Amino acid sequence: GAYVLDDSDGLGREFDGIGAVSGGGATSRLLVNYPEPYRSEILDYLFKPNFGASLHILKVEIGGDGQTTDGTEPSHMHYELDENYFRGYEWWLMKEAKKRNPDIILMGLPWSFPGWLGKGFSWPYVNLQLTAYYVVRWILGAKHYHDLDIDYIGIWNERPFDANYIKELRKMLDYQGLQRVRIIASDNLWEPISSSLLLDQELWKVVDVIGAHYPGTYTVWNAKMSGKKLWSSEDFSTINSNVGAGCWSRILNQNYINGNMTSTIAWNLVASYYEELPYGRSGLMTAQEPWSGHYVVASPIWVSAHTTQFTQPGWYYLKTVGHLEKGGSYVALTDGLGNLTIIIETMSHQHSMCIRPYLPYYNVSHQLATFTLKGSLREIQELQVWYTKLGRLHFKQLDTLWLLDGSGSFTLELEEDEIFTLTTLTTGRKGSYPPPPSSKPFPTNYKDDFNVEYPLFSEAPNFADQTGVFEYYMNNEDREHRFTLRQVLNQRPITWAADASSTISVIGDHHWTNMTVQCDVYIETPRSGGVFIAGRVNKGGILIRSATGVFFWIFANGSYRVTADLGGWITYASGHADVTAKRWYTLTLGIKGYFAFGMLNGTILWKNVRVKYPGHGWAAIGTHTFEFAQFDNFRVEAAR
Ligand SMILES: *[C@@H]1O[C@H](CO)[C@@H](O[C@@H]2O[C@H](CO)[C@@H](O)[C@H](O)[C@H]2NC(C)=O)[C@H](O)[C@H]1NC(C)=O
Ligand SMILES: *[C@@H]1O[C@H](CO)[C@@H](O[C@@H]2O[C@H](CO)[C@@H](O)[C@H](O)[C@H]2NC(C)=O)[C@H](O)[C@H]1NC(C)=O
Ligand SMILES: *[C@@H]1O[C@H](CO)[C@@H](O[C@@H]2O[C@H](CO)[C@@H](O)[C@H](O)[C@H]2NC(C)=O)[C@H](O)[C@H]1NC(C)=O
Ligand SMILES: *[C@@H]1O[C@H](CO)[C@@H](O)[C@H](O)[C@H]1NC(C)=O
Ligand SMILES: OC[C@H]1O[C@@H](O)[C@H](O)[C@@H](O)[C@H]1O
Ligand SMILES: [Ca+2]
Repeated sequence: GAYVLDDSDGLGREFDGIGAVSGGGATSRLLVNYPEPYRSEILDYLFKPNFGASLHILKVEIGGDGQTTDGTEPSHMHYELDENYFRGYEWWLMKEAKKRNPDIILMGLPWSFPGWLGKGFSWPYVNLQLTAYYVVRWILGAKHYHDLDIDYIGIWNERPFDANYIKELRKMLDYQGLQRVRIIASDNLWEPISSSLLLDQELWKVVDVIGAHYPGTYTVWNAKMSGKKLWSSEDFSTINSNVGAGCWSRILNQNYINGNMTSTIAWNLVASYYEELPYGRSGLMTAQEPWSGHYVVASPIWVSAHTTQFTQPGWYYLKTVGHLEKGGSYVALTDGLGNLTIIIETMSHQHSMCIRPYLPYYNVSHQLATFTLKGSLREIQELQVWYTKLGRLHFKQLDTLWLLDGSGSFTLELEEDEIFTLTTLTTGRKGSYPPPPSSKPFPTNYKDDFNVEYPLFSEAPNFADQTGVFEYYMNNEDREHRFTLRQVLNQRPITWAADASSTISVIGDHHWTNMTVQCDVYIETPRSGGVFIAGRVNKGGILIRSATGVFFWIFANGSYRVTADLGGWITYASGHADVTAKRWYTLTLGIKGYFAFGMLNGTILWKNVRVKYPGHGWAAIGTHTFEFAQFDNFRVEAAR
């Protein structure tokens, strides 16, 4: 009926910020090649203060060369003795975020690791000092090459922690002058990290934040007892429809109310990956068409604004937060400087389901709520008002509220699926850019000759690696193939996902069904080496081992094979071919209806081979195992 807001008995917990994840894996892949001004506009909707999502926190994957949900991300150390701090796109992203908001909080976390760290095993805890050296290199590089201060470092995403590793990581950080870097653990469930902190004083000292994933707004007794900051260090992961926006709205409030969690971080930041990859369109907004420039400022962007534009890390929650009599919730925060922000949501069960976990039904119905400002809040006469209605009206500023009658009280009519932000702050703004170009399919005629002498990014645009890692490569000693694309992994990573046994990068339009793919290929490994080109590739990401399609393989022992699957269990055709290592060949693969054909150097190798139909999927290139190979003059023409 009447809800009292008051700071007289003191304050709740310190608010640490709202953020999002870029990574786990290759979620920002297609953002980098957006033409201006659209690329920069997207970044503004995400990071510019008092504009759009105005994020307080950016968490990135520390690429480990393994598949990590929608692709692989390149490591700074592919091999022992290798160091390169300019691969991939996380450095660029962190810098773009920092330019817009210098006070943004930066976090890094590994999902996979390069295989060499395992010293023979697929395990990162074989040599604790070596693994810690690898991670700390990344942090130092962020500073030395990009002027980035990494604020938080994690352990091993959704995988076991080793208490001794965590201790060694703290030692190593301090030893390299990174005492300011804080450690969050263990990016999994509340246990066993929470109980481990109670049983081990030395571990307790080195862990600054307990970060749990998909907690369903709740925590556990051992975590409260630890006295540590508690973050939902990964949450959301729901399609950015109105339903997704409701889920985000509800957990933003209730993670603190129900679970004492003072930060929530959404996976993922922006859906810049092919939608038919796992968890498609599960970012705060959508930018999956760099070829057209089309992007969508999705609902969760404005849901974010309701908190992020009106709070900052370092504000405090009030003791006075809770649930509404007839459903929904309210939180309230101050800055200690007389400001006050009040965030109210009334998300109905049917329009706010997250994918993890699914909540049993709860009722929400029309209600009236009366708020009274006791303590030092009483001295406030006036509030700005922001309003959103999901279903749709977004981040609409309403008429200022006045409490001049000395009552220190006000009342609201609340329906379902609504958010209200009531704040003293005047700085609010629904940021706006002109609409971007209409959506368009991937170009039905496409080519890349990779002839770029000084590329801005380490890989050609639109190629999304799903196992292995592909990079621009310059070979001066050859004039006919001076600039190519090269697969650079020579051993399987310490994997997070189930990476394929063959490397593969996909590109184009998953809807494609009739297509002709061509590429010059070059096998580097004598006797045992092999490469392929492919069409109708129907799965990737964490499901990359499941991929079917039409795969045209050639091998350095003078053979070829046509398969239905990436795993090569199912044969469409096979035979001999004049193919050896260290020689350039042109491969052509044509697929139409029930039939396919393959060419070697313009000459037919196999023809009218029956394949499964109907079928559809991307084009692709790859290598038989984790082995060096080069590709050049890529072409695809397709019909959707
Ligand atoms: C964690 O938050 C919970 C609320 O989700 C706090 O638990 C109590 O909440 C009830 C209402 O649900 C209040 O009446 C009590 O005052 C709260 N307990 C106490 C001790 O104040 C709990 O306080 C929080 N735990 C912390 C801050 O460690
Ligand atoms: C509300 O928050 C604003 C934002 O910080 C406060 O305004 C700042 O106040 C500090 C010192 O109090 C000044 O140094 C800054 O120049 C102010 N900035 C702006 C943009 O005003 C403000 O004090 C808070 N309280 C009220 C009542 O507005
Ligand atoms: C892909 O190619 C197949 C094979 O020709 C096309 O299927 C044929 O389409 C014609 C005219 O549309 C029909 O008369 C045939 O009966 C179809 N054949 C089969 C086996 O279905 C298909 O339409 C093409 N698809 C695209 C998107 O271009
Ligand atoms: C929800 O609550 C309202 C009012 O309390 C009631 O009229 C309605 O029947 C309830 N709906 C369900 C599904 O329980
Ligand atoms: O919900 C999808 C997400 O699930 C998490 O377990 C993981 O950390 C993310 O990379 C992504 O896969
Ligand atoms: Ca070239």
